[PDB]
Amino acid sequence: GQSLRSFQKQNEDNDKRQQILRSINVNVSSSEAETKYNELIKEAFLVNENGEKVEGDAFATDVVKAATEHQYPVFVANVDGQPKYIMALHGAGLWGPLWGYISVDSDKNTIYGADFSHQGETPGLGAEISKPVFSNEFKGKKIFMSGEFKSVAVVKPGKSVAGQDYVDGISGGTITSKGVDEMLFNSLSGYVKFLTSQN
Repeated sequence: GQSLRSFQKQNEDNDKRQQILRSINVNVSSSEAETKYNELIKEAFLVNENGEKVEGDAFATDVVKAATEHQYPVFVANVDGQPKYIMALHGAGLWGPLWGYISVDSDKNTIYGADFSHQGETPGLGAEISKPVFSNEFKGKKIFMSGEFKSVAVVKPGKSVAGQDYVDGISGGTITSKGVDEMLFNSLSGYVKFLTSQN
């Protein structure tokens, strides 16, 4: 029959599929994730720091492993005939690693959706990054300001930054919130040449 490790892997893969799907505003259960993913995600490739496609299975490759080797996975969804570009995030929180996915519209700038995950952040505090009240704020924000890469800031609740898009962080979760801000900037930096590639 199916091996134990195959079943464990399928569960892990479906969890990853769910995360990627949530970044394009699709919320399905584990048992629905493979079909739903295949209905939407039509290209999946690694890019290097120069925005060039490089060999490797984008879905199978560990994001931290890819980033240390200066490789970055791009998943391209076909939503109503138009591409959404989904990028992988990795970083650090208060008590352990953070990761996530963020998608942009066909302009390679405007955020379409986002999903954030963590290993051991605290319920009600840093763990709140995994909730829609946090991630929904990224929708419509831009990574580039008139051509200049800035990423999206995470500010103390109720505050603002002039000249850069921003969202509120988590009350009582400032180190985790900062970790998300840094994760976005550092992770998206790898994708900049792909995002700015232009005919």
